[PDB]
Amino acid sequence: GAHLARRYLGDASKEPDPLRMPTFPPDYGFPERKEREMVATQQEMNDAQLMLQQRDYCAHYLIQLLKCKRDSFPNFLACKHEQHDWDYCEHLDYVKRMKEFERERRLLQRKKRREQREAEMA
Amino acid sequence: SFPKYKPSRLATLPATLDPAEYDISPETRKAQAERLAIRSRLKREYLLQYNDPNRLGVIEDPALIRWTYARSANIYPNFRPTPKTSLLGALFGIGPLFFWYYVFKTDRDKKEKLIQEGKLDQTFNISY
Amino acid sequence: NPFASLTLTTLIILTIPIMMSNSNIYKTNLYPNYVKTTVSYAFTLSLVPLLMFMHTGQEM
Amino acid sequence: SKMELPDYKQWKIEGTPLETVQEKLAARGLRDPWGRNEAWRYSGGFANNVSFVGALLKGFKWGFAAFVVAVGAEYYLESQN
Amino acid sequence: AGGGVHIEPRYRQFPQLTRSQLIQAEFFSATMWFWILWRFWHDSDAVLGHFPYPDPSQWTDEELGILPDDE
Amino acid sequence: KRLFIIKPSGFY
Amino acid sequence: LKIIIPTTMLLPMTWMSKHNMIWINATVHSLLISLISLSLLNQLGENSLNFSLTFFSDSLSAPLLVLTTWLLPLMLMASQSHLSKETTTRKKLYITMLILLQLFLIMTFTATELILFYILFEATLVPTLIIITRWGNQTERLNAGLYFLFYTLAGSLPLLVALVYIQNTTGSLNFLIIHYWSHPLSNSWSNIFMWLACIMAFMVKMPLYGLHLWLPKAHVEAPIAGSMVLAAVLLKLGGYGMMRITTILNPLTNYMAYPFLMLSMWGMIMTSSICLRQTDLKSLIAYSSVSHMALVIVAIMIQTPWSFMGATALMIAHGLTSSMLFCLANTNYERVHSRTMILARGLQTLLPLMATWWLMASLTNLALPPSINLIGELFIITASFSWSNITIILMGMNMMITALYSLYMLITTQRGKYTHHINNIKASFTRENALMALHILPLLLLTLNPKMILGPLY
Amino acid sequence: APPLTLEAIKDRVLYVLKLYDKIDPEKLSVNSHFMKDLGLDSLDQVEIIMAMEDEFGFEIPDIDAEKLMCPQEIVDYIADKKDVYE
Amino acid sequence: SGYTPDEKLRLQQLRELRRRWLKDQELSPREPVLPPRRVWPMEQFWNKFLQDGAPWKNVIYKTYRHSIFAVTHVLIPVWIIHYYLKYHVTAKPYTVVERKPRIFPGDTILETGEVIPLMKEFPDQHH
Amino acid sequence: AYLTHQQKVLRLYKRALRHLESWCVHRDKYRYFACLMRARFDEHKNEKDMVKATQLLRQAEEEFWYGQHPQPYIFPESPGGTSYERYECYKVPEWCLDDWHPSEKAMYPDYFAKREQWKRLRRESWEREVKQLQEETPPGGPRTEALPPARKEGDLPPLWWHIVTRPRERPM
Amino acid sequence: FSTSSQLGLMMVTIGINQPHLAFLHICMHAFFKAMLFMCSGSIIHSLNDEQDIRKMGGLYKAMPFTTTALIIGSLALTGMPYLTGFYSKDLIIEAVNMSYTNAWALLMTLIATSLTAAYSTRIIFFAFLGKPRFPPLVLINENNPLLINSIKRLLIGSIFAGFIISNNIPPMTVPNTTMPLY
Repeated sequence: GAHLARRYLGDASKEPDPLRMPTFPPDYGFPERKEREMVATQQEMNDAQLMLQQRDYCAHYLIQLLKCKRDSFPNFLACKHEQHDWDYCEHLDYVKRMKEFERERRLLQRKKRREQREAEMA
Repeated sequence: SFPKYKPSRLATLPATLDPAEYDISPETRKAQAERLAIRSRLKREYLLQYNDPNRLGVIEDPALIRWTYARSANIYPNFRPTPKTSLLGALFGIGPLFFWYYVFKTDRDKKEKLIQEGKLDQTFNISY
Repeated sequence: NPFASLTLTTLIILTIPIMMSNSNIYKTNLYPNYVKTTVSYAFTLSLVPLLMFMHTGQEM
Repeated sequence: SKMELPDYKQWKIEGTPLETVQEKLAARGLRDPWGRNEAWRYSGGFANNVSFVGALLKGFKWGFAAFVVAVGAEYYLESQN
Repeated sequence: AGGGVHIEPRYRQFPQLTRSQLIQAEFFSATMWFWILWRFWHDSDAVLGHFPYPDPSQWTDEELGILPDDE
Repeated sequence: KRLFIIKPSGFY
Repeated sequence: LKIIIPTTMLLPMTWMSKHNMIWINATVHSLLISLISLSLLNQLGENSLNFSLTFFSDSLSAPLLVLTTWLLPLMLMASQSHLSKETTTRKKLYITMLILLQLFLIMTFTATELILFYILFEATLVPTLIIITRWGNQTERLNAGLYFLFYTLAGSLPLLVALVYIQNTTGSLNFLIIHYWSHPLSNSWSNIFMWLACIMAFMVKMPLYGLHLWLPKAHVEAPIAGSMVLAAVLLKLGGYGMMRITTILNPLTNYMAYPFLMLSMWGMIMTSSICLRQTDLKSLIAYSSVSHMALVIVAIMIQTPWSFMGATALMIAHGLTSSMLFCLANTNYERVHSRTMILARGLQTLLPLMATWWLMASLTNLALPPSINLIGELFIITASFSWSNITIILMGMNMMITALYSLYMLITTQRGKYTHHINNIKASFTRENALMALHILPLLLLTLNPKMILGPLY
Repeated sequence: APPLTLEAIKDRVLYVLKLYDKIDPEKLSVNSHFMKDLGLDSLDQVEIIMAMEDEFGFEIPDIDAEKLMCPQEIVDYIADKKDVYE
Repeated sequence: SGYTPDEKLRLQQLRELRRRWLKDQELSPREPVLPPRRVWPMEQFWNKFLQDGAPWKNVIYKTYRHSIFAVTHVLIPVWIIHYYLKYHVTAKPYTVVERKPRIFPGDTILETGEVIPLMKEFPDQHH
Repeated sequence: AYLTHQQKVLRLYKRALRHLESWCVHRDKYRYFACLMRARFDEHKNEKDMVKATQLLRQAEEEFWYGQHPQPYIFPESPGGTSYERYECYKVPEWCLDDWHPSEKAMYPDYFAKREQWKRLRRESWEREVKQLQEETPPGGPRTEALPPARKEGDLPPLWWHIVTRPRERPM
Repeated sequence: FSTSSQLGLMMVTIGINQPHLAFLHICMHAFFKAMLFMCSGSIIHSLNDEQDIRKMGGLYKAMPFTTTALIIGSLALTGMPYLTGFYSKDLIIEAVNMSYTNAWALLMTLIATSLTAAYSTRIIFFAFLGKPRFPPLVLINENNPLLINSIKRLLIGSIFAGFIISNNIPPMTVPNTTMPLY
């Protein structure tokens, strides 16, 4: 997207290096660090056979989806709202993933702003 | 316009593009006369043996028998130990054998060097 | 429990036409139709393992 | 059957698009030898071929009615449910 | 091969067609046109995208928690 | 109208 | 021991029997003796089957003898194409040589003494040159005998001097005694030549790249009976020898193996590539035999458990198929009275069943799974790969060519368009078709349980 | 596919030659020699045979093309090539 | 420039000789004179009622065809297949191994009877 | 023997517009450029000078090699076609017939009886046709692969069996 | 060539950590690609074993059953939304372009898809549309029930399979939920 255009054609310091987010300390800038919690526990998370890529923060919205899908067999046309909840969490996972990328980008912009102002101030 | 179609060993030049084909002349005119005349006799006695009612056998082709001898037995009777054959014999003979010797020995000593202090991993390498 | 038997049969029942062919009992004509029925019946046999799969998901 | 061949009389360059080249060719100064040979591909039921988009929407005409009854029936089912 | 085929081999004309040959032609054409765009009406979301993608400029530094160049 | 077809001797 | 006496007992059998019953009487008793031989794969565990002071058997020999005892019926019906016009005494003496040949191979594999093995090992030569030269067809069959025998003795004779040297040093060479009274081979210069003398004798009867000129110079011109027996078991006589003699040649084997296994490695690609460019049909199987035979040279050289099993598996499997392609060579050669590949083409449209035998023969020689050719070849690859990782690029590149010439003979002979002027091929008799069947069925139905074939290390 | 009889193939060649504009649709004959009787030239034979090779699907060889200049002998070669016998 | 008369006079000689060749390649109505074969009684009573040809006659002909094919192609296999696994293959342990069905919070086990506790309150995500 | 100046242009035309058909595809497009190909072919009909005529061959072929379809069109039955020598799998030579077992030839008795009569015609006409050949061969064998016809009545044209008994193009 | 192009497309997916989606394509591709080859085999037999598009054309009306099968078969091959092809091919394109992958390597599957649709139009235009350039003697026929049932069996498959595999199978890949519109 746009990030690729600025990173490659232009300066790459304004764009995060794709293998390194987050670089700036997450605690700095984020008070009240009540870290991202889990509604499901690894016990039933293991008992419900879930592939590691599917073992994301949206885990609670796959397990119950697999439940109703199994119990509604063979009515594959049912269990859509539960499916609707699933991609909504994955959507929420994606937006907060965008927030993390842009937070790094804004810190990168601020990090340059802090340094040159401190550099050529004399 | 269009430069040419340059022939090669595997991309031969067609008779249509052949200049000498379009350069017909009297002395080569009679030269192509016996081409078919030789062919005509070779088609005559072949067909004569081909359609003979009492022909119960295989019509031996002297050209085929000549080809077999030339490619199977005649090579040494007309071989000459000229210098060129020696380089070709040496390059395609002990050449690759010693080349693979350098490759195989180097790995074997390298592998033996690595295991003798245990860098190579044989945690589950038992079926040697 | 059924999963093992049904899928294995889909393999076994696919090979009788080969052995009957070696028996030469087939008087042509009927053989291509005979082959089609075996493959078609192999397909129908191959369903009930598949419908089993989505119900639970067991893989053996 | 005895394979009765269609007669030549019913086949001519006129009407078929084969004329388009002909007077253009006649402008050059000659006339097309095999003018009537390819007229069969351009005449009869072989003519008026559908457009490329027209081929794509084959059966779309019945798609109109099929959509109306299906959606309307389900609309009634949901409304009365 | 044998004389008396359901269709006779004609020469250079439009071949004869049977009514039954045509019926299945637009049957599947209509059902395919039914199928590909009835489900379009069902869950159009699939070829629309269920969630809009906001550009990363409109988000304010509150949620990002990124202070300006002030302190 | 069908024609006789030549085949290799399969009896043996 | 119960195999040898009936095998000798067939000597009066053929020599006395009625003018027309000699082949019938010989064929049956060769078929019945496969019974008592078939009780030789019947085997105990790791301990070898020692049933006499001078004779013993193990899981390495057991597949070999049942191959030879089975083999003789194959050469019996194979010779029943061109021995009919010969006189009775010559016909009887042909069986004498084949039966005399059995008596030797049936005894080398059971020999429990190195010299007794060697005495009978090279004793098999005398029946051979009688077969190749007396009953050969072409002109250079005379040169065939000289090339075959002189190559063999030039390597076998230094082995005899080596064996008596071991006799004087350690005291005995009984195959068990040397195993139990093993002694590491020092790197002394003298031991190098003793190692070379011990191995070279089996190398020459193991076509190596350079020591293989007698392979195309013997198999092509030999009679049909002599062709298969020389390619199916005779080449394996060295194979039995090296599997046994290596017990006293360590650790000198590993350092000294590089000049030899590599020459087999590079030549086995070369020899297979030779088959891609050939004009004589019988030369294909001869050169194809060289490449396949040279494959187990690497296996024995590594002295890896997997390699030895793969060597034995390929050893018997190659012998069975190489004999088969020689039968198919004979039938086509007899019908056309020539050995040229390109002469007889499009034979499948005339002999459909013979094409199927050609199909199965070339496809088994192609070594597809699960055929014994593949499992023998695959075990060699895994053992070779463990020895060195580059080994796959070479021995794998052999399988490249191996599939090529195997199908090349099938396409140019059976497939294609028949040549019109050949008005000689009749319908195939029940003899060759049964001969092909008796070759193909034991190979296929051995595939279900091949553990009689892997060898003692299994 | 049903085979084409000698009458049928002579009838098929009858249609294509009659359609030709250079010839006249009333003088056409089964034995009428092309370049003399119908007043054609050597560079009219070539376009005749491809128009003959078209509706039949196969190719008469070039070596047999220059001598393929008689309507009766036209069908004789094709009937020989397809061995279609009434 | 065309054929030189001689070749033509020859070709028609070959033509008429070719005319007679495959004018002898056909078969007389009697040939092939089918040699007798022993016949099973099964087809005898199949054709004893097949000559009527009305719908239900051939339907039951196909109905038995389907069933007679089924028993010898889908019954006798599963007869020996089920014998093979349940009494020979499954008699040897670790030969047939099964995925344990994925238990989800709230399911009950037939043998134990204990319910796996339902997962705790969802974050209440609604669109 | 000779591809003289006559046939060379005749073959050249044949391969020229056949490639054009492979190019234009559409019949109306093909016809326009075919008559142009024809009209441009005979615009220099009166070219008595052979050297220029051979020269006119040079600009005919080299751009034909440039202008030929990179995927040239070939009908199935002709060299390069998708059906060339496709049915050789079924064409078995006629001589395999006499090898049929008594049961196999009793299978089709009328054909074998007629086949025997066909074998008769070859047997007592072979010596006549080879003798007829010999008395009409020029010295040093034949100077042309063409075969002489039947000179007198009764005798078949020389060397006729295989060209007559050739397997049918559609054997099955 | 379309088959090989499809194979390159599906193994790109397992390339970027999409094994199951490759298996999803293994079922759809086997459905309609068989139709395209079987349809070509049908018109070959009718058109006196002629197999060059320069001599096809005009078969849109002569053989309607094969006409309908190829158009909707090719539309699945091109990714007509809510058909068998779209549920795999366009889902794959939505997956590969949005991932950590090689730079241009996303452009074949973009450009090839454009070419994938390109030869589909060419095969429809030349073979079925256009004028009937085939030999004058017409022997074409597709009224044999063996063909009609054979094509029809996968035909309802090539129309309705896409849904009946997409919904029933358990979710085994991460669903692409939030992406740009373009």
